[PDB]
Amino acid sequence: VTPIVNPSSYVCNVCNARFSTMSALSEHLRSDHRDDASTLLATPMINNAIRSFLTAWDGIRILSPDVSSKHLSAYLDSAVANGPELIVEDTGLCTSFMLLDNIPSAHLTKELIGFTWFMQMYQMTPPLPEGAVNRIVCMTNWASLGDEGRGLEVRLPPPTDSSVHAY
Amino acid sequence: PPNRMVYPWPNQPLPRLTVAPTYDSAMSNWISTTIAFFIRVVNSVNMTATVNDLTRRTMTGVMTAMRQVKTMTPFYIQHMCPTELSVLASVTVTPPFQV
Amino acid sequence: MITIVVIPTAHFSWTDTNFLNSVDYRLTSQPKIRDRFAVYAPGWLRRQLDEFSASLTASELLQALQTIPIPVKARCLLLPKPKRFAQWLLDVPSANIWHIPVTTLRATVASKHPSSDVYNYIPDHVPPSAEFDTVTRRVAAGRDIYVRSTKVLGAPLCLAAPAKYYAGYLSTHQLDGVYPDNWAPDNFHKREFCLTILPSLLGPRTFLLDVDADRDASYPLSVLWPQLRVLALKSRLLLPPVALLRRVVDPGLKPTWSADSDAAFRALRLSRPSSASKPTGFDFSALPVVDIICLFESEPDDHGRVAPGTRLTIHSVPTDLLTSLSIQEGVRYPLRQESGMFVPWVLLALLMSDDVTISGTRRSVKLETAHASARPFVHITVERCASARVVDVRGSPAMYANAVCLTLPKGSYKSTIIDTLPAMFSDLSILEQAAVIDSDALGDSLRPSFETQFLERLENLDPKLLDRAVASILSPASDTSDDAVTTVLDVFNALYREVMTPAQRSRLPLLTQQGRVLAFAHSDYELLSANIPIQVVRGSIPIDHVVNLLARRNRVGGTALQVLLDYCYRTQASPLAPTPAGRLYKQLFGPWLMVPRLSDPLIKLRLVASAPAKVLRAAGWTIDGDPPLEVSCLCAYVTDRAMAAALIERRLDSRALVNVGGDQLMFVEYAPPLPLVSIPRTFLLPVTYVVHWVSPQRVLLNGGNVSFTSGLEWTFDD
Amino acid sequence: EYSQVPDIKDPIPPSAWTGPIGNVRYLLPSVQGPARHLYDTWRAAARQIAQDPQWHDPLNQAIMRAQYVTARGGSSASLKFALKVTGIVLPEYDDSKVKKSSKIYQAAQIARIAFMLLIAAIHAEVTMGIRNQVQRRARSIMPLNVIQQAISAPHTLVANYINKHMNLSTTSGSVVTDKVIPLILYASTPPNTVVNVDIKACDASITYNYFLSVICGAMHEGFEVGNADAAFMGVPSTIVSDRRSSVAPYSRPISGLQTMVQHLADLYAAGFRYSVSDAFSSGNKFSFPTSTFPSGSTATSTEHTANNSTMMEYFLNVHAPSHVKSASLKRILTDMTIQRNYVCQGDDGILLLPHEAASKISADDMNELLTCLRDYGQLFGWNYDIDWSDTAEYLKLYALMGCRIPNTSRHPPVGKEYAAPQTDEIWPSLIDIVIGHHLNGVTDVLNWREWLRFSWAFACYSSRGGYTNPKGQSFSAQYPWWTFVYLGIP
Amino acid sequence: ANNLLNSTIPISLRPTILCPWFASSEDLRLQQVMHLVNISSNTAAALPLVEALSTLLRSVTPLVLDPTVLTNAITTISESTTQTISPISEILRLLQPMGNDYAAFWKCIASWAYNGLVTTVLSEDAFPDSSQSITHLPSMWKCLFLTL
Amino acid sequence: NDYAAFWKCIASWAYNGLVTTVLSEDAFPDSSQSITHLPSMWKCLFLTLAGPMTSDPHSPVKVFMALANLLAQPEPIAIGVPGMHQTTPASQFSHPGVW
Amino acid sequence: TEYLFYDSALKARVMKGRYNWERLSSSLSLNVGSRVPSLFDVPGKWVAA
RNA sequence: UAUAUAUAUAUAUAUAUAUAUAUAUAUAUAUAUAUAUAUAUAUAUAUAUAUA
RNA sequence: UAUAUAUAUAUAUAUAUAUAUAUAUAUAUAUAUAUAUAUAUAUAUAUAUAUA
Ligand SMILES: [Zn+2]
Repeated sequence: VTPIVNPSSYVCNVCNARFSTMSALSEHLRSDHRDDASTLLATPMINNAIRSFLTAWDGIRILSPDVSSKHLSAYLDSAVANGPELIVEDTGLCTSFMLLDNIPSAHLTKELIGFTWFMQMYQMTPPLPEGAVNRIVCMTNWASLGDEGRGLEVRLPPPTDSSVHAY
Repeated sequence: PPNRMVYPWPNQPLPRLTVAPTYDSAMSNWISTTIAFFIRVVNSVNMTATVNDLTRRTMTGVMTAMRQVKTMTPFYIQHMCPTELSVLASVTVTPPFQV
Repeated sequence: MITIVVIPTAHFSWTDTNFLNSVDYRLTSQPKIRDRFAVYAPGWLRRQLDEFSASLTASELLQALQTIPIPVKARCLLLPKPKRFAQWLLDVPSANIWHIPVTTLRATVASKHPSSDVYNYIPDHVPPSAEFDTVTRRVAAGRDIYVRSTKVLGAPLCLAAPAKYYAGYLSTHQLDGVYPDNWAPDNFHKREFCLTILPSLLGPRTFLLDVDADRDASYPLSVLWPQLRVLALKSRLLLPPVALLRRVVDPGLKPTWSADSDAAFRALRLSRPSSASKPTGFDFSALPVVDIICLFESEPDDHGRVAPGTRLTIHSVPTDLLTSLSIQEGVRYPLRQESGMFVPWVLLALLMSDDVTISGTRRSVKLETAHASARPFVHITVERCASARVVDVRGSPAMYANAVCLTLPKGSYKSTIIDTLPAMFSDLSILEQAAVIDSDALGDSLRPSFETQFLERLENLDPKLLDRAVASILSPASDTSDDAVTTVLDVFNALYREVMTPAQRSRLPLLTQQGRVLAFAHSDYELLSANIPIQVVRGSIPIDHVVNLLARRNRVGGTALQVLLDYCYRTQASPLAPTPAGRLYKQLFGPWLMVPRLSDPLIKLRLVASAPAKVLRAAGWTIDGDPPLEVSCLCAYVTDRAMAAALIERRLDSRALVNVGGDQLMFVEYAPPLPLVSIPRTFLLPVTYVVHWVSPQRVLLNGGNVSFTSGLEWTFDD
Repeated sequence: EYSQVPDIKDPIPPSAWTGPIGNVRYLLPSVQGPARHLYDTWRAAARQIAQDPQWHDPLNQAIMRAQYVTARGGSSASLKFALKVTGIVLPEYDDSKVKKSSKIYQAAQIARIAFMLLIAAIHAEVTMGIRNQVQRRARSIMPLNVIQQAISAPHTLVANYINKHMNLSTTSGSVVTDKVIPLILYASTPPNTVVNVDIKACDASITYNYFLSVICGAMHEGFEVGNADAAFMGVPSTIVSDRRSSVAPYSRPISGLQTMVQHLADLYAAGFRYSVSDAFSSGNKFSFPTSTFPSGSTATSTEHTANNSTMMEYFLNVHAPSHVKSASLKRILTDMTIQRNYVCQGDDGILLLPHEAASKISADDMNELLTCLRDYGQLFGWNYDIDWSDTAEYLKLYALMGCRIPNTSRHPPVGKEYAAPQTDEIWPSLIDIVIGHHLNGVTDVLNWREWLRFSWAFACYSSRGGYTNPKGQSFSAQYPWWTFVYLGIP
Repeated sequence: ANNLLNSTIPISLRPTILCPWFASSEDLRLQQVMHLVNISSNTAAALPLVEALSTLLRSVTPLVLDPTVLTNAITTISESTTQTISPISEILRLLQPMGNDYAAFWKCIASWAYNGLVTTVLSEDAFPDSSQSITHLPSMWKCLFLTL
Repeated sequence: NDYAAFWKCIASWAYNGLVTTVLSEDAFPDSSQSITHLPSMWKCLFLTLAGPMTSDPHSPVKVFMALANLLAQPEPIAIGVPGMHQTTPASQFSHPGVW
Repeated sequence: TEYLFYDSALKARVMKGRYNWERLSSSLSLNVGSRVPSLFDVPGKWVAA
């Protein structure tokens, strides 16, 4: 039967090391498992080559100017017979920034009762974030509506995360 | 200059009524003079010393016949072909590129 | 009545009961929905297009067809030759509706050279000295037309007169082809929508359906697709298939006025409650598939928040795979297994899909499934079905029932599909593991394995040269780096040519002459260099194999020999466009996945071939009973006994060359190769099969090896 | 014979190709070497073929279709199966007493059908035959079916243009075979140095992994210049997916010529599938595929002669000067070109050196030259089988110092080929055998007086014959000797 | 269309139309230059342009090429049959209709539209050999054709 | 058809301003056609005869322009309406401003 | 013939030529029965072969 | 005092079944209108046969 | 030309069949609302058991 609950921890095959996150396990496999100089060709230098290749992998980029270089393309008569997609119309909210709930407010039930009031208690969606700490972030077309859109967007996580990948 | 095209031959606007072969177009003039020149060549002394006159009489004959054919092409070049180019220049995927 | 012009996609099912289903089967889910559509698209028009396809440019063809009204009320009335035709106006005098003189008629009867006079001055007569558009212009008038040739376009073509005049003037098949048109008409009805394969002027009430897939290359009008698409694009007339399900049409996704949250939209709920006792108890050639958009997410941050994540489009995954696994939309399933690998069902979805792209753009990506990427995905959610249509499978990637070989790069997940999938059922006979041929089998056969021998030769080289080669292969920008890699390639080529080829050639019957073989290879060259008569399909999977094999550490080589072998095979492989391996998987396993959806039990079959007892005894075999022995070559499945028996009377024109050794290793060979399309599409075959005696107790002692020939005959079994 | 595959010493790396165009891949501009030369040559020829109103002339179209039909033929059974398989009910004319396997018979069946419906049948089995030889292995005859022969038309056309417009087909126009006689005589004269070359097995060495893929790509690209929607020989234009750009893939129409290439490349990559049914052996028919080119008749000479010329030209102008050592050799190797220094036909070829001034080239340089050529052929898997003996071997003719040498052993007085277990002929045919036999003894210069005497004796025996009904009567006859005088015997 | 196919529009309210279908010459000039940058400047670039235009020209034209009247007017010339050379045969051996329906003529016309990119030249083979004399009739005819 | 067209015209008279009968578009000759093309000439004859029966106020102009179109070449008059030409299809004129 | 005469122009050409030929050969009285090479007989030659 | 399990009661949500009301679709029956086909009768026209 | 017969076409009438539309009745399906029952989940109360 298909699983429905994520693993509580992740396991490497031989090191018996258990990890709370698969990312941590991934790094352990990425680094610690891969020195192992024991064969006729398991040299340290190739281990570095493999290690570099592992770190350098990214196969889900929209733009890839590195590999697009030297893509000499010949002019074709039929190719230019498409026309650009000019008509794109949106019925959603003309906005590109989102208010966030970066730190949720605590649910007090024994002491400090009444200091907090969630609109959910009245079955209402609040018009503003009601977290302990609220941030403004850039998430293009977060309220878009009507059709698919251009297909490339900018989405930044709250500053509690790295957000490095955007740059 | 934009929206203009150059043309190796002289040209005219499209005729009004029905067409017909003519003999004053530039090309027709070029043909006639060319034939006339070669006929003069055939009768030059250089040919007479070596070419039997009967054959020479024949050769000038056939050249004469060519000069008298009522072809339509010279008229078409001067009057109708430019229109076809002018229209098609707006159709080809690549606009004309002239010097 | 809004009209939607439709251009079929790559593997559009045509013999379907309803053309509508191949468009998007969701439209058939509700009676309230299916009642809103008309179809038209008549067969006679289809045949005409098939013929004229080779004689008109796209622009001309579009220009000619675009003016035709929806129900074609006109007919083309072929006239017989004047000598024949003239007699008609006197056989029935009132039929001389043009009142051609009797004198002229019998003058024609007398003349050695009957002239066109009988045709002359007849209104709307089309001589052979005419063109396609001449017909089409008259078609817009709705009245019937009189013609003097069969090659006409736009209207059904039927005889004007009884067949007696056209006989002799035309031949049997020609005289046959006009019969449906002789009584052509059928009514067309005024529902909300009407689909059509006939093009039309795009406008406020006419729309072009966009499915986001390649056209049917064989369909004659696919050439019109660019011009039509661009014209629709410049006026915003494309319709995504989902728009059809809404109560009112609009081009767009996520509209304001509709949440698009209804059972009709959910393509995963495939249901089949109705029945008609039809011979197709199931048509195992028609397969419903879906294109889905799935959201992938990584671990949350230290405060429970999560990154925006990414959504990808998976193409043409068979729907029954998801349904049988109880997959549901809007559910965030866990993506990663205990050991960090993907959960099996996701891998199956990827393997049987055609392509994976970024949701928005049209860039195809090869997905990684190892510990390479940082912040790796741990959760997956299917969001919506971009399209959901049935597709024809019969004989598409592979052609022969005998066997087929699929080539994949090293490191593919073939083990999962061949083991986990049948194991996930393990109740219905899918295949025999003894029949599937692992690509590594022959390499494992040599007493020192081919890998060991390659390693042993390889180490003789200087280590630095090897190190330089490996780094160059990994580093994409390292163009050629001739010295290091070429040296290794020479060793590889020399060894492979030396040892692998004869060993491969020594296994010829094992690859093909069994019941039904499914085989894997690292390159087509592995077979061509050995002259093995088996179809080879150059497949590809939408996952990065290089990184994948970089995680397999328990091997003879320390993960470095593997990449070397991988590069060598890829270099060895012939340059050609490879196909998605999912299509082949769909052809093989697809039909089986629909088994649990069935309502009635299956019925087994086979095509046993006889064996005279004389040759067996002559070969020293000890056998009881006189009746000739028979051997099951291949078993099949149906569910309607009636039509199944009705189809069992065909005599296959393919002999069997049975061969069996004393060790009871049994082999079969079809002198005329048995093609899959010859199998009636109501049948169902196992992925692999092993030939065997139908009654092993008949034999009492295996003599020497035996060979014989016999015919083939489908038969029931109990 | 067909168990051989060429060994390439420097295969084209997979990274040297562009994205697929449905089946074919174009060659990256950055790639150089002989392959680049081959690619450009075929591409240029394809361009010239592309725009050519010589075709679409209805008369010319008739010539091509008519060229495909002969009294012989084969693979008819495969044809009937494949089309019957696809639901196509072909006509039959058995009462008209004509062999089904004749290429004529299958052609008649096809006449009515729309061509595109037949496309699935091109991937069908091909029968084979064998013709024995006097001084070598037996030859092979591999007749394609009419449909396959039609599809391969672009390959032939481009090859013809390459031949007729580069080195004037090196005598492959075959107008009168005697044009090679003065050629070899001149080539064997003292002032000239000549080298005999020939591909070891051109039929077995031409293949898809290296050669045909390049040609298919070049032809497909070379046809790009032309109306994308222009049917050719009933093959309409179609839509194909272009994947050269990973960021902007799409689909565009392609002309019928390109569609032919798309299928043709598919067939070549799949490899030919032959079916052997030898009668001399007992109950052992089977089928197995191979990359060996059919090469059953003169229709193959065009392709091999084109590739032969191309590789030789690149070797002379590029590879050799960059690689040879002797300065004198470089001096003489330059100022040399195929159009006036090299001829060929299929595998066979002749190379003659420019007249060394009142002198001859050092055998040392010759050895250096010949060695480098062997390596050059080894690069892409051609065994060149060259030799240097100051004689002329071309199309089985031998010349020594400008004197022709008839190799009589190749025409044995008693020997005659028979490719079947039965002679299957009737008595009067022996006369024609005698006439043909006598002429060889004249073509080859034998002792004319004694040869004539022997010939008449042969005629006398042949002059008489008889026959018997399968059950009934016998019959007999014989000619008066004056017949043979009329037939051409003095 | 050079004022052919004259047409006009109705006169009524058209509230919310939008037809973004136009650009300045500078845009066109820029695109044309860009198009010229993305090609191999050898014949490979020019050929599709000339071929396409030539096909369009031949597609729509009232002119029809037919040499029957010329030959009919030539073969009617009387000459002695006792001579060893008949220049009529020499002429008719030339002017050989290659069956291509004179693609060269349309090819030359099309080339004018792109004269700034490609030039049509007379083929080298179609020249009289420099070793000949004026009395060599085939040479003289060749020179005549070149002049014309 | 019982000449229904004829009766429709008469009926439309009593309801003009609510519905107007017009000469069917297909009835006009091609404006590029010449007067010599006899079927075109007869079409103009029919149009001229039937003109007054229609309720369309622009029928007089349309009838006139039809003949003017066929006489474009032999009778090149100047039309003082910007944006129009003697070769313009007759059925297009309509609005009074372009009389 | 159908395979040979894929189009119609060739068939029209041959038929016209044959009709004119026999008409001329008989009327001009050159001779009758002259087996002149013509395309209509090419299929006949094929059949005989 | 808290947690967990089991039983019973009450409240809320979801699914299924049954009843009633309203809307939509389909099928069947009856009535009316329109169209098409076939048969019969009458009238008119045309063709053919026979008689004068 | 006239009479009689037969065939075909057109018009009108009558009958029969089929199709489409509208009305009325009945049945079934789907959706929505309300009521009742059962199941599952969650909360609260009470009882019993076990643990702390
Ligand atoms: Zn570990």
